[PDB]
Amino acid sequence: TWSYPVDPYWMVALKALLVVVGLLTAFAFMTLIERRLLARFQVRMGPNRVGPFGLLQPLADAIKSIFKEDIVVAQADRFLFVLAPLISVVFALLAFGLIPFGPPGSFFGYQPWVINLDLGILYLFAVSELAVYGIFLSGWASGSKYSLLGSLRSSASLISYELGLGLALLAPVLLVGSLNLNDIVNWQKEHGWLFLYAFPAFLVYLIASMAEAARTPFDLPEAEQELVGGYHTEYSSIKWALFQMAEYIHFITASALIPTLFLGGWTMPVLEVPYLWMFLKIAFFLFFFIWIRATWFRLRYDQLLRFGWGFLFPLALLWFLVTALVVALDLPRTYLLYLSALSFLVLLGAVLY
Amino acid sequence: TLKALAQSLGITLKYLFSKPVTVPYPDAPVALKPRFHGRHVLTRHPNGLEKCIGCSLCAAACPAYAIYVEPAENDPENPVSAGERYAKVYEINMLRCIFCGLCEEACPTGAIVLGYDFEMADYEYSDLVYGKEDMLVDVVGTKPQRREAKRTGKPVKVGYVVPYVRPELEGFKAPTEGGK
Amino acid sequence: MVRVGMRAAPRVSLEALKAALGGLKLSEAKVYLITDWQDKRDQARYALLLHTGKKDLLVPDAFGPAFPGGEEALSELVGLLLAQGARRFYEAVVSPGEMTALLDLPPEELLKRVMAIANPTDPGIYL
Amino acid sequence: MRLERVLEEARAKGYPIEDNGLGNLWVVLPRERFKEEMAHYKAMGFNFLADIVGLDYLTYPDPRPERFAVVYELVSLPGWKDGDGSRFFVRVYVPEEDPRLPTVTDLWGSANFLEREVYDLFGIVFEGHPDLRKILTPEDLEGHPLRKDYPLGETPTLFREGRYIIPAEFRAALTGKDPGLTFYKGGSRKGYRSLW
Amino acid sequence: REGILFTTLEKLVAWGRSNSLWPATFGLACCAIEMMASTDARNDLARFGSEVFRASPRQADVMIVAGRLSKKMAPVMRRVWEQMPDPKWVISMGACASSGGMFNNYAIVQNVDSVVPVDVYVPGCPPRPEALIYAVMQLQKKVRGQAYNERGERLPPVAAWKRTRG
Amino acid sequence: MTLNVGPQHPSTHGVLRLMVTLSGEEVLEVVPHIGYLHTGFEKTMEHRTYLQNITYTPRMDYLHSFAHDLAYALAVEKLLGAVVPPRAETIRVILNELSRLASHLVFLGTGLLDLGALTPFFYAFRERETILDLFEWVTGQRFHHNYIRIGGVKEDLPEEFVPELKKLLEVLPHRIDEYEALFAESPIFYERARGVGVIPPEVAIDLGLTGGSLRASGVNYDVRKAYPYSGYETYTFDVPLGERGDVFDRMLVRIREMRESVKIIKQALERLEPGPVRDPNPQITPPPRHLLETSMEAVIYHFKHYTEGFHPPKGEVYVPTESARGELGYYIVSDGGSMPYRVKVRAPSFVNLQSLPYACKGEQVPDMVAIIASLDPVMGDVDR
Ligand code: SF4
Ligand code: SF4
Ligand code: SF4
Repeated sequence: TWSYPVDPYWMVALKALLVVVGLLTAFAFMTLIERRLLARFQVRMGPNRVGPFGLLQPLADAIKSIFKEDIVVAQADRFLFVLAPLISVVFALLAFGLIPFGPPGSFFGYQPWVINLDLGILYLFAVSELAVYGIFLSGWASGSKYSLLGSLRSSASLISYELGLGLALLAPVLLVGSLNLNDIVNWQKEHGWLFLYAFPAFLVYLIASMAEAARTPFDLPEAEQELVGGYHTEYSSIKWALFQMAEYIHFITASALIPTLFLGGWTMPVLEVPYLWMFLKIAFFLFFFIWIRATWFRLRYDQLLRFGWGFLFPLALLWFLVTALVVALDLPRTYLLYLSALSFLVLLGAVLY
Repeated sequence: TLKALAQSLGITLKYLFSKPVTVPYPDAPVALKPRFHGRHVLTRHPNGLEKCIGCSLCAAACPAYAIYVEPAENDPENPVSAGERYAKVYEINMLRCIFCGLCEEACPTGAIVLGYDFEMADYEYSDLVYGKEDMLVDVVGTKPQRREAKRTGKPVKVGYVVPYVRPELEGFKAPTEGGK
Repeated sequence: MVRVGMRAAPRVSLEALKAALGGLKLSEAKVYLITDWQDKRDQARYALLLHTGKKDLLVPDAFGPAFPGGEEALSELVGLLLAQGARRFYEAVVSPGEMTALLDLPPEELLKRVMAIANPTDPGIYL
Repeated sequence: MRLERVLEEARAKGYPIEDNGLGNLWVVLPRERFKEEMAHYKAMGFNFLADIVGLDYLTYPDPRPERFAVVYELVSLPGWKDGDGSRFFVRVYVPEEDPRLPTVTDLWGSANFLEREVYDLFGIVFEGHPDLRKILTPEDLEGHPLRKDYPLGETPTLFREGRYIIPAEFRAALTGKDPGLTFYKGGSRKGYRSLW
Repeated sequence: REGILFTTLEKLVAWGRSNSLWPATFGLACCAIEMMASTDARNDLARFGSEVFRASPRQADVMIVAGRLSKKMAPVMRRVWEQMPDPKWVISMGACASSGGMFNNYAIVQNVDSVVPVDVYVPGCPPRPEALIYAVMQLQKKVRGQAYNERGERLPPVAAWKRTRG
Repeated sequence: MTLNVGPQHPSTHGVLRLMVTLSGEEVLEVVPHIGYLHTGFEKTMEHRTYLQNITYTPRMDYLHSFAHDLAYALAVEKLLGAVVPPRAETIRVILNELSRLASHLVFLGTGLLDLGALTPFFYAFRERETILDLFEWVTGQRFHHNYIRIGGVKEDLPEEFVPELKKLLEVLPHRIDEYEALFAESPIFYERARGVGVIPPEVAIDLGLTGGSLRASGVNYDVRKAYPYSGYETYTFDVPLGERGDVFDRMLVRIREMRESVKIIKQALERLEPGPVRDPNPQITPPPRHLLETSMEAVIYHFKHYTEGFHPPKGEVYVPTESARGELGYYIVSDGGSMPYRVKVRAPSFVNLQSLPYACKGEQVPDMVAIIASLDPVMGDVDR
């Protein structure tokens, strides 16, 4: 935050409360849209009911959510049972204010973002780790080792790919040279759409987000049809609601971060509109991701570990070292564009054998 | 075969943009075939005489023995059947009934014939024993349907349409293919 | 197999069963509350056949709300059986005529038939 | 081809050979010779053991040697190494008071479950089995359901006002020993078969 | 607080619970296939609020007994009912479950209402998918306080609310 | 970890309990525990008329029922010598292959959904809906259809049945080819199923694994070919096979089986000529409904046939057929009475299940669900 002002503390609290309730409404209506999009995928049609567009069905769902006998299971830790959903939700909500939805002052006067920390990706990384914390802790506290093992699979996989996220994020820091998102977005304003330079690492970022329960390990697990998952299966009324809420906020957080980091965070070459382009790119990534949700199989967490550990992460660090040589020697900025275009042609031509 | 992931996505997309195939029950009437196995009906001759001579053959052909047929003796002045016998008490336990069609097959007077109504979900066991005056062709609807039409004031809307009624269902009034 | 209690005297049947049950632990016992007409419990009558595996106990048709003081007696009875540690409760639906003669069949046939026809039941319907 | 050799091997030792004109064959081995003979039967090339079907003949109209009778079904798959396709049954009578019979688990693993089932449904214990554990009936169920001395245990069907049905006294069907509602049964209702 | 104690709030939450019916199938027999068919692209119980399908019982309010209930399963299914959150409903699907059906024998429970409190009965064999929808709409209006029997009585919103579990 | 995979959970279709002896991520051994669906067809059939039992026969295997219908009908026919019209046999093979298509659709749908993607369940099942409507035309029922009879089929086909069949027969080849294009060129499914589910034919035979997963192990044994019963001898037939028994070869063999069933349906439809519908033997057929008001013997025979039934001779019989889960047959012991003395069922799903601890031996823990869905069990057949 070198060139950007600071809103008053009361204004920060106001924006925070607004972002949180907006994330609430957003995840409710995105549950609706995912239901209907999966429906359209499998030629059945969704709930033309309580809406018309269904937009009153989440109200009924929330009305069920409370009054649903929030139960404290025996053989469970009295404190962690209630505490773990709070952890998972608290450390899921935040890390979304940093995402710039417009140039400075475009919040009708004060600030598009909530906080614009000098070290942003590290804050994202830490609060992403604390989600896995909540996951495997709730798994333990449940007092059911069946669900515990699912919590352990979840934690292992999420942790491995969460490690890969660091090497994924290394590459653009060399070019932009700052750990604040606004400098990175402005660099994509000037030179243009960082993924053109770093498409491969972008990939290992994208797939990394698939491992964060988004989909296609899909042996996260959910309690269904496999070794039951952790962090649920013992919570009934509101805590289960908090688990699902935090998981979906994490999904949408990745769907929002992917364009912010590599592609064009709003900052368009054309029409330069603050919010609409970012929300539309969120919509694009969300639709492609639901396409993945519907259209692809599971991974069984063994091949998932193999693919993440042996393939994604060495590739990400190789690209990081390449970019580091190029940046420290600063020879062109063109070389990275050429190399990423060539690498994409490579990883593309090998498909249609 | 990395191409197969993209092919799978492509086919899910083609089918995404193809909207139609589904039927929105109860807003759209389900198309039922004429030979469908539904709620029993008792048919009457054109004279108006009942066809059931209370011969308890429909109950024997029941693999659950779910049909109770108490017979009785016709009154010549104002008869109910064509012969000398009728069905004083004719009950079917819908919770015992398995909907074969063997009772329609064994009826020699064509009295018992399966219909088309399937909307007979109700709340109480003792309310799922359908009676004679709950199955006569002259009746319009199922038990909860008629009860809701009375406690509601709105006539019964059946959740089905058929291309026609079979000849075996002479008298049974039903929505026919769009003639109405 | 012993027979205690008397027909259509709920309190007599219940007090006699109180006396005869004693300190018998029912952890592995089988409780058979025999009745007719599955649905209508407001007028129901009940016999009882308790099969410990080592010896059996028979109570004739004196329980259920069908008799004055019968509903509270069946509630007390099922509560007692649950207190003594029973988990397996059963209900057999017999024809009215079967209820009478089945207590007069030899013990082997009565017990075999009841065990073969019994349905698992939730004591909550009798409490 | 091997079935003809089975018949020729059995007939020499005095084994009855049962045949209906429908294409089904029985070779009844005594219990002594049962185990070794059927071991040889596997050795004769019987890959596949189809069934273990136990039968309780308590209410059968005609008398039989023993109450229980267990029938094994031996086959040789035509599509395997050298497949003939010869399939036939072996019946072995088991007394009411001697529900013993050696297992063919060691011979075929197929009888692992199958034999267990007959111990559940009949009182027949198969000696030498890895685990003879009740398969189908509940652990607390007392007796063996498919033997004729075990009730079917029906419940009355329910109606409006005291009208009830006890199906056993409602059946117009007859059994083999059931005399019927007239003084006698002859003709078609003593057994009926059309002459193609 | 049980969805009660205010004239507006109880109608509101009845609305919510009715359109928020979360069916938890306990697939037993050929009834269960006709329930799974009530999810395909001709007739989906995926509109009224029944899209999501949580296999866990800690998470669903409607329990649909779809099939014959054999005695060896009677306690297990039973415990799933005891291990459910309290605002829960139970539907008995089909003939074998509702009554003893044609299998009037030693093996099958002759009414599943023995082990679990049944809300609605739905005859048929199998009950047509549209009939199962009819029963879930029946249960919808039942939890709204909109359901009456043949004898004139109004049926309480939740069965399994009136029983001394033990 | 002696892990208790309970019944129905986690989402183990076909209510069944599993004791997975398990250390780590492998599978030491799965001990199956069944019986939660024991209803007693073999016992209840001893107290029901021969005609009444045709209402009990489809309910065991509720997915492929017409094979049970055929097996029971053929066994009783052979037992009392009925004469099947040719059109009855043609229609019987039509309905048999059609219900086989519907059974296979459900098997592959449940398998893909159980582990993998949820989408491909609907499309296949959608086609199943179409098929179901056909039965409603002729039987008035979705399944559990009572259409077969001792002589043949109950009554003749409506005019509107065949054109709908032709509609479905023309849309189906592209559809099955689409499922096969999605699956056979397995992008991720290959690294999931090609290795798993070992089926060495020696032990598969030692345990009696007959149900179509034996030919996935390279054993060419089909009851329709080895023991022609209902005129399958009169059809051009290709028998799919697998190289090494795994889940991939199993699923692909069953898809090719669906195409082979569609081809058999076309072949039978072409050779269809009008005629009678069942064996008129008055001891086996009730008199036609029109002369119930003209002839005394008709009234007596209609009454008697539908109350008492007929009494087949004293004897035992058995007939083999090939259902979607293997060799199927009824060992019927008749005592000369209206109701069979005993009906024993060779449940192909019963002997098919002895090979699970072997199949899922050493495999992964998540794959234990796929290896079970891939075995195609119908627990209505096992518990029985
Ligand atoms: S359709 Fe119903 S009443 Fe008629 S014979 Fe069948 S089960 Fe019995
Ligand atoms: S419905 Fe028909 S078969 Fe039944 S008693 Fe009446 S006349 Fe006889
Ligand atoms: S009622 Fe009919 S469809 Fe349902 S489980 Fe019983 S036999 Fe199957």
